[PDB]
Amino acid sequence: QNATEIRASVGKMIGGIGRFYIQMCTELKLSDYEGRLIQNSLTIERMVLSAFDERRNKYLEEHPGKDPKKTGGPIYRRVNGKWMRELILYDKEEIRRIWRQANNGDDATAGLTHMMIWHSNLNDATYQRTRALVRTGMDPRMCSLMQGSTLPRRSGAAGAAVKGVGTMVMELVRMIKRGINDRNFWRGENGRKTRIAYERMCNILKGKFQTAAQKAMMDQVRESRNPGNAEFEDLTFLARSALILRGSVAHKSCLPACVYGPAVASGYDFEREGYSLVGIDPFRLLQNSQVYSLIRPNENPAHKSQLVWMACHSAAFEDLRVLSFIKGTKVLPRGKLSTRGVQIASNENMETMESSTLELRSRYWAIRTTFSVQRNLPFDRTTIMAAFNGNTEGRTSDMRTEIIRMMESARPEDVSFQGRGVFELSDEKAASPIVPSFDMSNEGSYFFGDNAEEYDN
Ligand SMILES: CC1(C)COC[C@@H](COc2ccc(-c3cc(C(N)=O)c(=O)[nH]c3C(F)(F)F)cc2)O1
Repeated sequence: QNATEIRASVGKMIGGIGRFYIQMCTELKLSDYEGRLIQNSLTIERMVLSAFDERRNKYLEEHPGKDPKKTGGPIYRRVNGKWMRELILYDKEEIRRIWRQANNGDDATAGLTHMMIWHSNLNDATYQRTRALVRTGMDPRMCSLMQGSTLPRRSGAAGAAVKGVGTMVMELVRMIKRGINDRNFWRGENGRKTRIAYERMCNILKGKFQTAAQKAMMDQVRESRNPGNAEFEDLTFLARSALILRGSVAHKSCLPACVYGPAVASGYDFEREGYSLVGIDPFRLLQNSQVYSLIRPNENPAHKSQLVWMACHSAAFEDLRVLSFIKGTKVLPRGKLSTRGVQIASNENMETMESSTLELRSRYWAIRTTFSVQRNLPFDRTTIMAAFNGNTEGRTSDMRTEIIRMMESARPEDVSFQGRGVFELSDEKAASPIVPSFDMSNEGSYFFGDNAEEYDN
């Protein structure tokens, strides 16, 4: 009745990204293979984010030097059965024109934030944030709550939804620490700018807490005259609790522009048909898509396929035992994958590069959430140790005790799988659910035994 209009307005955003991609592939003379190459997709997506960014670190993060009226990056072409790389400079003004023209005159800011969230999801599936966490005095075992930690510095409410409790705590703790070392960080006009940002992040984090006590604790943090060690400890205590008492963090399955493009190219009317990020739409679209990736001489194609599959599905922070059943193949922790990131650095030799057909399909599909068969997944060892770390006698409170009690009663109950079950892709209505069978021999976390590169660029 109303949800019909939300699907159409979402489909219109998807449609405009695809119209944009086709126009860029055409402008760049990219072949069908080249346009489906995910490295080409990333550069094109970064160029449009860059054109509207105006060096504000709102849509993307970049390094200053070069012409501010131009923008660009690597475009990969196939010449004589071999891969080559060129750095192109495209006028920012013309990129904006092509974007708005593809979005039938609209600025379509939502289209940009959807590409930005796809970039954040790829980084959450690729890079480790352990050193970043230890640099802020946080426990490196908070890794499972770092949703959207690579989002641009001044990204708005668009990124707020996809940020984790650990990301919110990291950003809030970084502010509290700056003011502890330097009390002048809260004085003057810069202080006024920062206090407004402090209170907004506190309310954004508070919104993710699903209990009265967790939220009431965030009230004390937001309304503290001069944030310090007391607020640092309350924030890390709350991050420890969010390991047992799960917050409400949105995981949006945003796909690359090289997926939406061919769908619009072959006549899909996303505005008319509608599009929902939740449910079968991303799954069904990934079954009717073909994406290529540049592969390094030492990489396993199945492992590069899993990294991109997990990034498309905003699933780096999901239980691998669940992911494995839905995908119909074992999803390995990052430490067990023989692959690096999708992006190719300029110091890399292109003569060694090859290409691979990414296997982005799934056996089943599922929705992100009368009588159920109680199917539980034990909490990961590292998350139990991290959650029950801090001392009860250290800093006392009434809200602290109630959260401790809530954690102590949730722990034996373990992690309950939510939903009717998984569904066949042919079952588009979701009427025949399948009984999920989980393997407890495999670990639950994607970050267990993690050997990934640290995010820096
Ligand atoms: C902690 C517990 C055990 C609690 O019970 C639920 C369970 C996770 O269950 C899921 C997780 C993810 C999806 C999912 C959904 C979408 C979507 N668009 O709806 C997608 O694109 N990709 C996926 C993905 F598999 F790939 F991750 C569906 C169901 O975790």
